[PDB]
Amino acid sequence: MIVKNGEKWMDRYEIDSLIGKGSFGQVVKAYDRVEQEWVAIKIIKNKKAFLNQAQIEVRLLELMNKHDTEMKYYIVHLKRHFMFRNHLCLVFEMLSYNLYDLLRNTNFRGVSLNLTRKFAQQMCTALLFLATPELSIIHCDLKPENILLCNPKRSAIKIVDFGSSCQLGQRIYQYIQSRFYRSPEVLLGMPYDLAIDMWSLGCILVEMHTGEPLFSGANEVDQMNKIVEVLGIPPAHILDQAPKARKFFEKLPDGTWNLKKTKDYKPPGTRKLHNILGVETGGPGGRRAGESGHTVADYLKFKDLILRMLDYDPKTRIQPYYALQHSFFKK
Ligand SMILES: Cc1nc(OCc2ccsc2)c2c(-c3ccnc(N)c3)c[nH]c2n1
Ligand SMILES: [Cl-]
Repeated sequence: MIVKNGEKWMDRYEIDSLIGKGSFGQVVKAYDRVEQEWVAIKIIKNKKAFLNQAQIEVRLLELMNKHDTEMKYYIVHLKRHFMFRNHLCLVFEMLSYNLYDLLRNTNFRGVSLNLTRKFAQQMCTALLFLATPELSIIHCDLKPENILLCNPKRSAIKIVDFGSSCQLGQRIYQYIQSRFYRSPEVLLGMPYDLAIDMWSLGCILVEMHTGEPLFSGANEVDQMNKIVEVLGIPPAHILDQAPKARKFFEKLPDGTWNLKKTKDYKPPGTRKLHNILGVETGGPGGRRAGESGHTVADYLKFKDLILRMLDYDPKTRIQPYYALQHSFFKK
């Protein structure tokens, strides 16, 4: 769809410029003459598939809107929606650039442990809000690109894009999440719950501090191999229940599991998170050596929280309320 700059919609919105494009369609900056403010309009393609996920996005955002609590404000605000020229249009507040752009701006050397902590605390609070029983929303696509600064000067963030989201027990797709941030339970073809967002969050926080993705698989096999390098072979009780366990692993005479090997990865559980983070070696690539708020003690707390977020078992993986009580967040 051609949207010219200066185009006026419905005597209300003046289109200014393109913010960006997705598989869903496009996001434009526009002036709202009624509220007298700038907004972001997400313009959904005139195709059944994209209309259908945007309709789910509108339903889930309107559901959140009716829960007035202290914890709903880490989610982008949907102001309203309308149908225009057979495109579903979602009107949001304007936010700023995304956390991937923040990383690119550091030349992928990563932000400080102190700024990582502020992001972690806001995202844990968002996930606690989505876990509200009457919401039980799984985001399903958390990644740096889907987390926006509220203001280019400041460290407030909001989660965007509920285009892949579902409520608990309303699963549609088996293949979900962006590969780098995809949970073991999704890789293993298992029924998934809100814990897949916490897995993504653990991956995101390590990446925000080191500048690089924790697990950058080129495909699902490579993804599971990179996770295993750091965390070891997933537990037997999980692999025993996993429809796609034999995509990656093999059950052994005595019902233990091992990697299926391909042509020539560090051996299982030997690419240690403590070395990735540089806990005892001045942080990622030693670049934090002697900066304040980057002591071994601060690093150990961060590492402890991440390993609770990257529990293989979605039953025992840390949950948002308990993540917020972790020592990493204690003054
Ligand atoms: C500046 C800005 N950008 C945004 O999205 C950037 C983007 C994303 C994909 S393509 C370009 C947004 C959004 C936004 C974008 C996409 N989905 C939702 N639910 C909200 C709201 N407010 C914004 N302000
Ligand atoms: Cl997805």
